[PDB]
Amino acid sequence: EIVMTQSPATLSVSPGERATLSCRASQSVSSDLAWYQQKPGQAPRLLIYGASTRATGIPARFSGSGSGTEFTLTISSLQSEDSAVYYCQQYNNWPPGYTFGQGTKLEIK
Amino acid sequence: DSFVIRGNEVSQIAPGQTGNIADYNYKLPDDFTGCVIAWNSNKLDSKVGGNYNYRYRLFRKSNLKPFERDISTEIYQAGNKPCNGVAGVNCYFPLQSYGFRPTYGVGHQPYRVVVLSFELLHAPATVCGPKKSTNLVKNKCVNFNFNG
Amino acid sequence: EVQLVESGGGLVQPGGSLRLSCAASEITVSRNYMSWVRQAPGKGLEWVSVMFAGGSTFYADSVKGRFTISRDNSKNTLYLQMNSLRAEDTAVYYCARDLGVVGATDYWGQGTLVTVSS
Repeated sequence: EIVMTQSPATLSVSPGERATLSCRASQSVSSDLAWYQQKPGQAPRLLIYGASTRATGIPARFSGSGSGTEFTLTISSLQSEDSAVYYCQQYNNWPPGYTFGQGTKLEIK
Repeated sequence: DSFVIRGNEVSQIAPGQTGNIADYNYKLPDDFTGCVIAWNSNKLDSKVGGNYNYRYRLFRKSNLKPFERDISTEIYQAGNKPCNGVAGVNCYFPLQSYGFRPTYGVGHQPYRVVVLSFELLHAPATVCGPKKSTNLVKNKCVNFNFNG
Repeated sequence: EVQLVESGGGLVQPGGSLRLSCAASEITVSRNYMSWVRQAPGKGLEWVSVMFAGGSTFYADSVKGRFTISRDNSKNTLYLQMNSLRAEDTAVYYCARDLGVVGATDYWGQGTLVTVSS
């Protein structure tokens, strides 16, 4: 039972700049992770998993990072529709199993 | 044929090149004779609010035939119904915005592109440009070419 | 957006094992023809394996008998279990959703390198 803690809870940054979101684990999660963005109104959407691979199609403006017990997701230039909630899901023991976070609310102005 | 694409996808406009923009949006033939030209419109089409008026094609049912206009308003889906009666699953929409705004780097600056395709079948060619108006030499034994 | 994203790349000593996984979004996998392809650094490409929408899979000859594809349909993701990675298997592996005669392979992944100690 690895407990993950995200931070901050909420974040309001001016348009056009970068955004940095941290999610912190309590044990070794090496590079086994994922990030889901559940825009309000439909199912979540995975953006960047493991250590730093930028998802296909996905504008380079997104960036995932971290390894070991600490990870971070970073967005280069937030567009107006990027406002949503994000969760980092780890699976270092996959054979059915997954463990979610408390979520983080990201907005604009 | 003028259009607007994302800067990092200009390399896909080429004879038989394979990708997304050249497979589902706009596809030039393999033996296409003619030329394309592209300008880094990092000023001409951009707004701090997002110059995403244009929605490129990211959902297509089948590969493109050369010069196949595929303007459509549909819902790409997986199962029986589209999202009008379903939600989450099988509610996909091919028109994705660009989000052109000035903070974007070069690779994502809206390039305006113009492609010229010269057809030569049965050609009573009506468009050339060789009118050479040389300064008419006088009083000397000279070779002249007056309208042929 | 419709995409195929990869994970599992890293380093392991020869004869060791690894498992590559492929997750999707805005597109289903359970009912989609999935196909894993690979590329050795600097070389061409080669079809490695394929899993259907009913489960009947296939593998390339170079890796036949050693790799096993699977997918957590419940959460729209793909998996490929590998074992006994030998000197050949050092390559970048790509995930693809192939339709075939009705639209050839389109959405591909940035790739992920899987090399061995030596």
